[PDB]
Amino acid sequence: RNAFYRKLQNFLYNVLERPRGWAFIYHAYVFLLVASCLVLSVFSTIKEYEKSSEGALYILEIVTIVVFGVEYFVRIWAAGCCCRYRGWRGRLKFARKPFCVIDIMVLIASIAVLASALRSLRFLQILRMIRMDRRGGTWKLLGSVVYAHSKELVTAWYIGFLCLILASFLVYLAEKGENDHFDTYADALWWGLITLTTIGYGDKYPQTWNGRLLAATFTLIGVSFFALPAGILGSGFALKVQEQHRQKHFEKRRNPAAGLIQSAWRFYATNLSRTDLHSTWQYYERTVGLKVSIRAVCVMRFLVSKRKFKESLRPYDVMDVIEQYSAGHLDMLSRIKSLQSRVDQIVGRGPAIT
Amino acid sequence: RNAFYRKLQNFLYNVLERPRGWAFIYHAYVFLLVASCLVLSVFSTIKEYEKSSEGALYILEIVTIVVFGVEYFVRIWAAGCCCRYRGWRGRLKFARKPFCVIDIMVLIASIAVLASALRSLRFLQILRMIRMDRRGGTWKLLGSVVYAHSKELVTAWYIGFLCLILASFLVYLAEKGENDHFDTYADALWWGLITLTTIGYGDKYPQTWNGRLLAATFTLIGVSFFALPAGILGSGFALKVQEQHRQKHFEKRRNPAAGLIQSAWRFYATNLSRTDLHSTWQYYERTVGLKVSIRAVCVMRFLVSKRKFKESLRPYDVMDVIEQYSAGHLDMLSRIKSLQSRVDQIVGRGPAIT
Amino acid sequence: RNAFYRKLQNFLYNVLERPRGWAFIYHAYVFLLVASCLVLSVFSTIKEYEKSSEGALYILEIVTIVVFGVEYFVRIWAAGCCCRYRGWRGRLKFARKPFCVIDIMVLIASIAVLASALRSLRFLQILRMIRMDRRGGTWKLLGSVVYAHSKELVTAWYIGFLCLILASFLVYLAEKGENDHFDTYADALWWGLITLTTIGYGDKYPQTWNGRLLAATFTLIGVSFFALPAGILGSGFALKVQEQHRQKHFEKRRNPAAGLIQSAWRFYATNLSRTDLHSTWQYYERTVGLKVSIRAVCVMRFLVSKRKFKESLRPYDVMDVIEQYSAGHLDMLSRIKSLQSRVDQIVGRGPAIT
Amino acid sequence: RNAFYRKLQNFLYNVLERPRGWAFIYHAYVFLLVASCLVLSVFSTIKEYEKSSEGALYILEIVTIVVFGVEYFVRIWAAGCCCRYRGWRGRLKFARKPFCVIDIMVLIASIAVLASALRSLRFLQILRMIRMDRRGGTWKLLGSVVYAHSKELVTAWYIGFLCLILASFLVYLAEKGENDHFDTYADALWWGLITLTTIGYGDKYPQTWNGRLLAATFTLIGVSFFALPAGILGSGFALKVQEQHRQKHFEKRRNPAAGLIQSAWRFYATNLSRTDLHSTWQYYERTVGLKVSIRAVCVMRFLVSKRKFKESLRPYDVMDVIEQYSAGHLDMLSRIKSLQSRVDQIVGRGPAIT
Amino acid sequence: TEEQIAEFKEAFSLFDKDGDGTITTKELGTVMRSLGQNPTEAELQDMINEVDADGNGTIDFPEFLTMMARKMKDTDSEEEIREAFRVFDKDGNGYISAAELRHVMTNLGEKLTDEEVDEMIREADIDGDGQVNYEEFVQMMTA
Amino acid sequence: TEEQIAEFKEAFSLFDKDGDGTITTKELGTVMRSLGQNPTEAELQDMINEVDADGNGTIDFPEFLTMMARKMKDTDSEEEIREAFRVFDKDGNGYISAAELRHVMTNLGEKLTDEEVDEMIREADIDGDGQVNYEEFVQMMTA
Amino acid sequence: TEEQIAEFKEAFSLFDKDGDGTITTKELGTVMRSLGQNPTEAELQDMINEVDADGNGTIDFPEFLTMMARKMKDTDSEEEIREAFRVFDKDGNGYISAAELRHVMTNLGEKLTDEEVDEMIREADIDGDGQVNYEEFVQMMTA
Amino acid sequence: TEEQIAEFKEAFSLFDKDGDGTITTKELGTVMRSLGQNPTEAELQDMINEVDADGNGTIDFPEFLTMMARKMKDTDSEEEIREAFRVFDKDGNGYISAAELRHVMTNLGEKLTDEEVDEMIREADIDGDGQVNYEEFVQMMTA
Ligand SMILES: C=C(C)[C@@H]1CCC(C)=C[C@H]1c1c(O)cc(CCCCC)cc1O
Ligand SMILES: C=C(C)[C@@H]1CCC(C)=C[C@H]1c1c(O)cc(CCCCC)cc1O
Repeated sequence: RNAFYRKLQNFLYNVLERPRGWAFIYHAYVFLLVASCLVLSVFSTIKEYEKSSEGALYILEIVTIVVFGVEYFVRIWAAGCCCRYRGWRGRLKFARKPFCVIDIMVLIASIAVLASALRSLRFLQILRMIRMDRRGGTWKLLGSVVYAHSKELVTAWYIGFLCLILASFLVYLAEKGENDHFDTYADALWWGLITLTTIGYGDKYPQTWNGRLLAATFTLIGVSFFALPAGILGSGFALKVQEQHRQKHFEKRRNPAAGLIQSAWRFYATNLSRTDLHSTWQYYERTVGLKVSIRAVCVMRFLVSKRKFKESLRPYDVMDVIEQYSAGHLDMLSRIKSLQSRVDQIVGRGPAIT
Repeated sequence: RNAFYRKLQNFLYNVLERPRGWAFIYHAYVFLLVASCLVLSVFSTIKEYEKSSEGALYILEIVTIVVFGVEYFVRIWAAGCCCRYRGWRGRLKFARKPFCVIDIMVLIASIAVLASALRSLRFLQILRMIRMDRRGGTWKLLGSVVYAHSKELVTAWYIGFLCLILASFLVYLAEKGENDHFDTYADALWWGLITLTTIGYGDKYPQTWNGRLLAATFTLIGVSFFALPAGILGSGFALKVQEQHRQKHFEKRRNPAAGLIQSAWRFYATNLSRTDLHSTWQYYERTVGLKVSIRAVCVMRFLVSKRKFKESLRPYDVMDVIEQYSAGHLDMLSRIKSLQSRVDQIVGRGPAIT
Repeated sequence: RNAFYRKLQNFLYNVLERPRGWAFIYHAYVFLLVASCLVLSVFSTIKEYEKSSEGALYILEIVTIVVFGVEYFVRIWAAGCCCRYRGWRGRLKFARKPFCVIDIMVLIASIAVLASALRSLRFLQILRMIRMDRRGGTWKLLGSVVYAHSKELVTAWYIGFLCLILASFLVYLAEKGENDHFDTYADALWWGLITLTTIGYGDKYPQTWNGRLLAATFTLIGVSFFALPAGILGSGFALKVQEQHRQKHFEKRRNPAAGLIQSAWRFYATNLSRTDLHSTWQYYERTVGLKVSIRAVCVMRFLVSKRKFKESLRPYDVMDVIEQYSAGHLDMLSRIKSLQSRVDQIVGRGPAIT
Repeated sequence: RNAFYRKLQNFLYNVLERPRGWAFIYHAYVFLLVASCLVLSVFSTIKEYEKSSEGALYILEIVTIVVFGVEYFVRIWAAGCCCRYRGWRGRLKFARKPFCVIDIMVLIASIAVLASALRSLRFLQILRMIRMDRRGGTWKLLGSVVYAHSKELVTAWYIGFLCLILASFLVYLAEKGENDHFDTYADALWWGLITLTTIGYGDKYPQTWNGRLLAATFTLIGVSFFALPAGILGSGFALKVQEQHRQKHFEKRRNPAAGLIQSAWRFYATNLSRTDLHSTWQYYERTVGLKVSIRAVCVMRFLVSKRKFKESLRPYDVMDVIEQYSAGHLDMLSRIKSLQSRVDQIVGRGPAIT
Repeated sequence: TEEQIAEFKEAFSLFDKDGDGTITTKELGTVMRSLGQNPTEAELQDMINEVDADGNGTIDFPEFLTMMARKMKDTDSEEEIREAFRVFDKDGNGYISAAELRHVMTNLGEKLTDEEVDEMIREADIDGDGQVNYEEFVQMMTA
Repeated sequence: TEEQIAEFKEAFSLFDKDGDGTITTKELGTVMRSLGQNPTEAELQDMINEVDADGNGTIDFPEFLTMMARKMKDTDSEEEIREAFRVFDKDGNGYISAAELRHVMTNLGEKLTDEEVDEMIREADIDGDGQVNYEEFVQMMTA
Repeated sequence: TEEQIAEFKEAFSLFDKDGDGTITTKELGTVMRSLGQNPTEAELQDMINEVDADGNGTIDFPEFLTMMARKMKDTDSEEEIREAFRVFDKDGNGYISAAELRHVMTNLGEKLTDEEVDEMIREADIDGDGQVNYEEFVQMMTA
Repeated sequence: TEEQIAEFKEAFSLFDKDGDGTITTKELGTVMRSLGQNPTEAELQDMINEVDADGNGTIDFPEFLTMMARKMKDTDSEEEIREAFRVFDKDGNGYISAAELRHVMTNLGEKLTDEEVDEMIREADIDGDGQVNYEEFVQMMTA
């Protein structure tokens, strides 16, 4: 009985923690609920729809607070089934970590509001929305990509900022009085920013032909450098995800390698010809004609693990194949060295025989 | 006589189904006709040009419905020449598939309208426009690219959405009363979206210097992350099309390999020295000095297929060459193993001789 | 004397045709002159500055027509020094080609205007501006890139067009009467286009919250797919230029290979030990102790050409090194085959000796 | 005592020159100070906040001029500790370089203003802002990337400029009188530029349906080609930074290679069996059972340098592994050549023995 | 030889409860359960196809005879074990401390217990170094 | 030997209807049509240039003599057939069930009929396994 | 032999001031300081782990005995020195003028003085060319 | 031998007009002009550094002696010519019609005239095929 209970508790821990299959769907549905709550709050901000928006938002807030409370309680309960944390002491010690503290502050704030509150509700929604991540993967990825391309991003920022300043100042000089838009240099800076970024509100735009000419000649280059970082970060994201996939592939190679080595040792020790080695025999008897059956099972395990590992040795990359074949080529070097030594001993025997 | 009829029916099936050459041109011309119909409908929506637009659109609709009807009839007729579907039963069973149902519903709706109709006509035009694909290749490609980059797209969406929410809320706070544009948080969200995406309508824009400063500092980052997905998807499309090209190349390698193996077996069995093997001789006699002529033809076939296959073994990629040469290197390993065994037997004979 | 004349005429042909060094600077300066002419014409279009703009534009047009006439005359004159075309007949036959016809029509139109003319002048300026290319390299590159990525560009166009149509129609329905901007579906289509492309003029923008919501949810995806092609074409341009560089590198490898083979044959035939071969000796005597000096010169030529070719065998790519080393590895296969045959004959002699 | 003084002066030189660790933080903090000065100047330009903005800007300018003066003085002082420049003469000769001249002109201008000045202050701020680089790395990178992609950028510019001109002229013709926006061709050019770049101010936009149609059909292509260069430059930046990383990796390989060769020679000369070679022994005695201790130290140095170099021989690239393994494969060629010669001498001895 | 065939007869009778001369996936599952471990039906199918030459969903006796009779040398299991050990040897030095191996086999896949690891290390530390190179190891199983 | 030359004379007379000592593309086409198959003029040109040493648009007798006389070993046709079989062996195990081969040759290119595949498999299943490795196969044609 | 063991005893006493039979990082540091050079504690740890087989933070005597006793041939130090010289040979010609080598060792890492470079070049310029190929060099240390 | 040294003395006197024992770039240029061809000063420097062992801007006599005396086999000029011919053989078949070679040498670099190409082809068409493989060619110069 208790075995099923512990199995289900561990499954719950897995679901709330790193999900694989339909737990993604549960996370997506709670995401849908939170998103519906945000849009309902936005509508409640509007005056005309405030009535029905608030009417629905009250019940949606009730449902969402209930869901978040039960989720946090289940998370803390399942914290006491993992190896690191067990029972009550383990769960309480796990709660000492910061992320659980963020979640519990969010929950208590929700209870307090539900038991100038609009700003607090907005902040709590923002906090929980940043919370749904639960792992920080996105921020880690973004930081790694920025750090990897730090030089490209920094040079792009430098060139773009210099172009913004210069073009803005030149346009300001060219439209100091002939245009009401550019009365002050701050206005010119705002214009230059909203042009180079290609937002182009249209509230400010040069009207003197000198200003228009300067704006054109500078906005070409400015928009190019302002668009640079988008492509740079896209390429960085792609490369980083490829690297993560490569690392996961190498771990998936690591595990079956150990499986194969274990099975190979077991099969080697399972030969009936030799009896000095009994460790595998004792292990299989403890787990339990009979001995030949055990050897059959173990040789089958060796065969299947060999198949699994050989499949696991797929290229996935040029570098991988080059590495493996280069190990083979070093083996070739060793073998040809042995052949050289052997032919040397042959030529030594030559005169000895002759 | 009937041979020409069946050949032409199969050619029609090929043309309406996967096209290679000028069938692309026929598809492009029907695409031009449908596009002309859409633009004529758009103009008929306009009031000033409604007269001539409708006058031309009536005849264009007649022509387009006629063309679509004849195309569907030809498709159903040619469905009865392929291996899976023949005659009447095969064509009817093929029509049971969903895409033919979509086409027939489109046709019957066109007939009904041609025999508040504006909205129905618009919907029918949209349906047929999504129909011209006939294979779903574009949607398959887009879905595959999105799935492959699911992590990058998801993190970009997360960061961009968070930046949108935060910048919009800060601007709303900074312009709650000093600007009529940002009376409600929904207005602020609309502004933030139309800025970060760089659409920049200009209907809403911060006017307080605090709001302008916040908008600048947040819009830099926001526009960067909002532009990310375009580059990500471009790279994904490129990589996916490259992978499809690689797969097609491997199939084009597969076919001539079988051709070469067949020709090699035929030539080997075609030697006049041995007479136990007659299968190739019987086959060639059934198809039909004479025997040497047959051997000449078969050895020529072997030579030409060898040329074709060797050409078909072009690199197309580093991975391909590494794979082939690595097979060669494993062959090298086997050969050096044999040489090691041979030199071992030589050194064994040494003392035996000496 | 005439040697210098022909050398200078050939140099002029090279300068007007494919340039290498400072001929680029001459082309850039004539480009600057034409650009100054275009901007002067633009200013002459303006009313306020028409006086001085026209005053300068008249003399600039005189200078530009003179320069273009002299350039065309020099081109036709130098057409009669190349191998294909010589003298008068060669130059006239070269003029039969279309590009020279375009240039001469431009020149005669310029003379006629200079001897409603504003539109003709604008068209002539456009024609000459497209003319400065003189080789069609840019258009060839663009066409090749588009064809290579035809599938990606076509799917991007399909998805973007469908998104435009759908979003525009939904917004039109959501703002049929509540907004003056979207009275007709054509207005909605214009709006959707100027949003999805992120131009965002601001003349038309949804004002009903349903319309704003639809516009947001569709404009995210629409702007993503509308930005796709820019990145796709950028990647295509990069790859195509890399391929062109690779081809040029292979040609630069081709030439010194022939140089080395020629020098090697000459040196081999230059050995004083053998006298049957005199071709190289006769050639060097015709060009002209003495014979050993000739051999010294020829062996030096072999050494220097070997250095040049070995330098020319630089990697430039992984594929290149894999190809060369794979030729080496096939040589390894042949050598190990020979060694296998030799060890087989050794083991055959074994019993024969024993 | 003086040793610590010279060590600290050299450390100061390193900090002001190429920084590695927290010197980056000092540079970033001075960057923060200069940025605060720029924003304070911008605010002082505004009229409403001129009072407090100027009040803070005066003290900020005092602090910044003090910081820049002390930094320049420290730089000139530390110029006299490097190998090239020492003492007073070395520092003065170093000051003869242009960048120090730019810095000193900036400092003296700051003193003169601090001892129509607004424009001079703005120009001085711009000059110092471009100065913070101190190495020109960003401009070198940008120039190299532009030169590498000169063909792609030039063709993109050509196509985009032609599209701009053509679309602008067609729209001008289509809206000569029906729209006040496009009275002159210069107005049309401004519109076309602010559309194709996707700035879209909204001051000018076609209103005639012919003009709208032309604008759409041309703006698709125009915005694509106008966005091209951003992605092109992003890819170029990425590739250039990768190349720089590769070069730095190769230098980091160069240094430990020399370390290993030195240690290997020392260890080889350190063998106690041979006494003819004393150079290493004399060197170690000069630096100073005892001799065996010296050999122990030197063999340890060889082992540790071997570990360091072998680690330094990491792939970092496919090309690197191909190069190293290809050196190994040429070694294989030499070894198999030797084996061929040996088996040839064996087959020669065969008949001689037999 | 004949005694080997008789032992194979006895073994096949032990698995082949039905006595049909074929080892069904159910028979393999029940015999394995008697052994103790709990595999998956898909992994049982993997079992079959690895040992199933005739592709009948079972195991004809010749397949079983060949599989028992085959020796590790005949298995051509050198490059694969080589690559596995190379994977586990991060340094690429060709050697690995026996402590790391003990840790790995007791933590990965079919986790190996203390006695088995002691035995393998004893058979591996021929030089008594602990940094067992895997070349001697692979040639040890092959030999 | 001389009898081989006489047989080649008879064969050349059989193709060379014109008797000009050269096998024209038309002569090759008509003799092939007599054989039964229907190739394409471009493929006939491929025929020629593959066998046409002198590049005359026809076949001088020495080319025909060398082409008939050449043996598969002389053809240097080992790596190519090796690569083809490796391509068809998805697993890379070096082996392939004869059923898959039968399926392939009866479905790809110059489709092979039942008798031919039975013969090749008989000559290939020297060990009687069905999972014909292609190394024994290639050395079989070469030998 | 025994005299070698006695010399190792004397050396170990020289480093092992504590006389505990283990070479602590502090003992290694002080003996090195007596030698003259100034390494870093992290580099001293690198020392240990390179020579520390037992991983005790020190050096048991067998490790020291093996390290002194090991010869360059046993060290398997051919490919590494080969690659280093190949790195320094930009041309890839296989040769390098002794002047460049003299320049490099006097400027990189543990900078080498004049007498040492003269000695190595003398032992390297067996052919008296100055363009010392590194193959003869590597086989010289190995031999 | 001694007669070879005497011939080298005569040759060096022929180039070394100054009689200083060193072949200056000017002396090399004038002797080449007497030969007829017109090279470039940078290419003359390339000449020197290729043959200039001592790096004196000239040629000491030992360099000239070694350069004349060296044989193609000693030059280690097999892989380079191999790669050149492989480059010119587009098909990768290992063979090339002599007509293509004649075309190439008469059109690339130091263009080769009719007599030279006739001679090389005669020495190459040992089998009288015209499709000269380059393996026999390279072993011909080496031999
Ligand atoms: C984390 C992102 C998204 C990057 C990297 C960090 C930095 C400081 C800003 C982002 C960024 C811009 O958002 C805009 C530019 C263009 C220059 C604008 C002039 C101020 C460069 C630029 O790197
Ligand atoms: C140094 C940058 C950023 C590049 C390279 C140098 C050149 C002349 C301009 C930049 C650039 C544009 O800023 C805009 C375009 C699009 C065409 C616009 C039509 C005039 C191309 C284009 O290369």
